[PDB]
Amino acid sequence: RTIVRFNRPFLMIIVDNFTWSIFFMSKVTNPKQ
Amino acid sequence: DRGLASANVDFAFSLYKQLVLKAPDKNVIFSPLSISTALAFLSLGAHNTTLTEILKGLKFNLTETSEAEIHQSFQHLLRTLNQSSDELQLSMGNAMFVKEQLSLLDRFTEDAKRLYGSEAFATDFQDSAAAKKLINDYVKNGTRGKITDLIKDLDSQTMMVLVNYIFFKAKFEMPFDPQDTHQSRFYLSKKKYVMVPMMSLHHLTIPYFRDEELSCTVVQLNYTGNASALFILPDQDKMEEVEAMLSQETLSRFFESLEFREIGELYLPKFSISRDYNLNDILLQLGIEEAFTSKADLSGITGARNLAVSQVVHKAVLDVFEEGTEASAATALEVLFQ
Ligand SMILES: COc1cccc2c1C(=O)c1c(O)c3c(c(O)c1C2=O)C[C@@](O)(C(=O)CO)C[C@@H]3O[C@H]1C[C@H](N)[C@H](O)[C@H](C)O1
Repeated sequence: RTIVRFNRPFLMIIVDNFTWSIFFMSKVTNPKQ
Repeated sequence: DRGLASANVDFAFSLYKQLVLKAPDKNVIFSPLSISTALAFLSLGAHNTTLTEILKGLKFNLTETSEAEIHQSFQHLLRTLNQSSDELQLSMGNAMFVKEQLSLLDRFTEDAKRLYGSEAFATDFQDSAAAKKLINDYVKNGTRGKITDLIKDLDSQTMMVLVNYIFFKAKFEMPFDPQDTHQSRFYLSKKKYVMVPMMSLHHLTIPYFRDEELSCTVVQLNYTGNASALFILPDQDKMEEVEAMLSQETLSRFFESLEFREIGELYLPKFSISRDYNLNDILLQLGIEEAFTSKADLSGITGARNLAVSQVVHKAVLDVFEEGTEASAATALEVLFQ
């Protein structure tokens, strides 16, 4: 019954699970093209 | 090396905060690893204050690891990361583009190849158009076409350019079904909203954490192949407040606090964003100063203090879609004579 709705600004961090490297970090404040 | 992991994350959050200062309401996308690696590559040639300012700016403690161990750590990390499967694609490369007649120390070119995988390409920078094509082509090849114009302007007196690129392409463990993608509101602010393509998944168990004290929700979406995406969703009007709490310590708390929880619905925009940056102001603010002035000591490159950094540029792209994610970035350090 829990809902998670990315309909407002959010962060996204892309990581390597073994080395804990942050490949990319992103803030999405406006996804529209 | 746990030291390298920690320094790289501390640097990532420090960089992030300064990128946001530039334009605190703009999309941000960058690869901290690409920038860390490029600057560690530069430091292979640096001595004295120029060297300690770079390594300190990168958030290493020289008291706990030597220069030699920092470079060995990057070598090890570069070898561990470069990966390819029908599951996941991950490429990182380093190169130097150097004026043909410039005499480089053998120790530098040996080290650069052995530790950072870097070739040396002879480049006629006085033919600016040809030199930009050579560098941009290298990056386009390395990023499988995703970044093609890293270098826009290039001083015809340039002596060398150090380049790093990263390429990433992965499939979600639990991919979204395109039939469940529908245009939905995205709230740029409480009062401003646009319609975007919104992907959805129903009834999924994923790692989850509600941070009441920071007013944010955290979820992890795995990729096939041992990468993953951590998503942080501030409550409305709380993004600035969450950004003020970011740090290696908070990220650790996030990961450790994650628990598997059944989720009824997850909605996530399908999107593609790009940013490019000049990093000179940020590096200067982060304490990397002497490399930009006539006090620069890059004498590990040539055998004299005859080079200084002129321009640091970064470009990065992020594509998120039902099947997975593609992301690429590159960093170039442009060097003039002195
Ligand atoms: C200073 O901490 C970090 C700093 C930067 C990056 C990182 C981390 C970090 O701590 C971290 C992790 O702890 C974990 C992972 C990780 O990528 C990072 C970083 O990247 C990957 C992981 O979630 C998976 O393998 C999922 O597939 C395992 C692990 O999570 C831990 C805690 C979870 N609650 C659960 O117990 C999981 C199995 O182990």
